[PDB]
Amino acid sequence: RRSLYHTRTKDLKDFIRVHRLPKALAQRMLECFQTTWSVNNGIDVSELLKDFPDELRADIAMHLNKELLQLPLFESASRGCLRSLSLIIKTSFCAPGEFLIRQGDALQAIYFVCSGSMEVLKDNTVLAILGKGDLIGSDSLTKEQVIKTNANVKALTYCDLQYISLKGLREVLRLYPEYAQKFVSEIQHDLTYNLREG
Amino acid sequence: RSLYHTRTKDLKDFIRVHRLPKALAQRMLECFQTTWSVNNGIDVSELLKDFPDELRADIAMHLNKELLQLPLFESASRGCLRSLSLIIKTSFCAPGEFLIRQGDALQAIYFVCSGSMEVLKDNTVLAILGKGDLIGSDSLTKEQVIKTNANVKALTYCDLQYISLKGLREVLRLYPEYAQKFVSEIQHDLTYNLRE
Repeated sequence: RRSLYHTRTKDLKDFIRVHRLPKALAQRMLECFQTTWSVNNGIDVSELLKDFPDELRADIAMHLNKELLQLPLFESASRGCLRSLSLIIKTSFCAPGEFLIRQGDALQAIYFVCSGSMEVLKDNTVLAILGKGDLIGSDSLTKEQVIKTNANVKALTYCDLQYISLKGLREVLRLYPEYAQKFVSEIQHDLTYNLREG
Repeated sequence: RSLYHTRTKDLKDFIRVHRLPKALAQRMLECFQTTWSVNNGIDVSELLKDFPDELRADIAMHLNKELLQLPLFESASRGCLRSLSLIIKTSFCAPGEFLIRQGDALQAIYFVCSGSMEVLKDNTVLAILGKGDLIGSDSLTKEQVIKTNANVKALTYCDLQYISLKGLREVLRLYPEYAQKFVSEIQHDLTYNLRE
């Protein structure tokens, strides 16, 4: 599958190559890239299926069984709500020591671990170990504006993640207000770690 | 690069990994082409957002974006031109490819670096565009969505520069005094106004 880090790296190299940037400058950029990278800040926000007709979108949704959406959190969502959600779910490989989230960043998505392990790190202290089936996010997803993260989350091994952007998620909930009220009341039962400052 | 080719690969990648059957994949590929436009597929990530200022300045002072040579930007300060230059994206557009489909929400402003395009409404040519032309709308800083009043199609291979309205708006909030001239000056440089 795709990896955001690798996609973002190639795109960074393209940009250096198309503009004939000088070696030293390029070097500065590649090491600053890997020094400042997080999946959270580099998520894929495109939506390939948005303009497709409802019937063709339904037909696609039927072939998806996204692990993220299997959580108890979604038990009460209508079929129309689950289909929409399943069509905006993304995935990404993550490398050991690669930051999923950097403390103080604005949360851009909720993430689901399909495989691999990760550590929560606040300051220089490990707060938790995350693994297959764990949901990472925040409890106040539907306000909304900015949610400032209270810890770093770093892959410990090679990880396979799924996720939904807060933007896409909020757009969907707005079309299913009834489910949204339950979502607020239910997400915390399934939330393994909550990044909301405080 | 080509957004069209990039997005095509993405669609096919998505089809392969979920092992969708042939007939469905075909309906999806045909639907993609039927509704494709550059405007709807634009890259909206910022590669250099989290880089430090010294680095960002150094990268920017190596760029000379044609879009920014327009009279419209004559009174912009260096920091503002540097910021915009860092979020300028390029895409190639092939002959017969739509830059804009009529009715779509405008996602960016577009500058033709090379090539020529036609503006089409009800199969009628409203305008022919070429090098140096600027395509967009006038009420750019308003938060509301802009519906395009026309189709815009490449006649030859085009090389386009663009800035998302989101990025543009963010840069303009940081330079309120220039944003005011932008808003009044863009008219003189807007070759085709897509606003309803």
